[PDB]
Amino acid sequence: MGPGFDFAQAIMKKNTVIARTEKGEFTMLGVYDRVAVIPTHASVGEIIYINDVETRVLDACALRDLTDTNLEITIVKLDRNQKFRDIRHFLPRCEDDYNDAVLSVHTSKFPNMYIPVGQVTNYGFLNLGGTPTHRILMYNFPTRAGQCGGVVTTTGKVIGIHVGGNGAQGFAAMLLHSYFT
Repeated sequence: MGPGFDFAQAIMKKNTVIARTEKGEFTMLGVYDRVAVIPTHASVGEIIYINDVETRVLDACALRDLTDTNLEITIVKLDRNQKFRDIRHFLPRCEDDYNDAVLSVHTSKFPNMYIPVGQVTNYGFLNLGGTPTHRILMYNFPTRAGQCGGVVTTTGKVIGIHVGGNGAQGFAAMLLHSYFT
């Protein structure tokens, strides 16, 4: 509809796959080379399905901050014959608040879905499904099951991936440039 949706669509069309684990179907953001991210609660194993194709996982790292607190991001290196467009230059360097964000989802359940979630707060600490979690972003949108792994963007930045909600608010894990140096 406008330049928020334009940037969101450009990321979705080139930098997303559908990932399936034993815990469900997720939007999966490709960041560079064969490296992608998914919420830690997906429980990535040795094998993952990528666009319904059996794929070996070459490496998987569940990120935690230096206080040993969950960040809810798993970095996955996929045994794929093709690289992602390098989008590391769209990642923020620091924790921040944002205006005018879009949440974009692509799954068998929600194809080509784009949600204008609006203002995004640096929320920080969240007890997510019982698990103390840091670097959470919050938006005042009633996000539903099937949105996990959804990409959060502003015009020109890729700022996080959707990891849950409480029926009134949605929560994303921050993406930072330093995760992918």
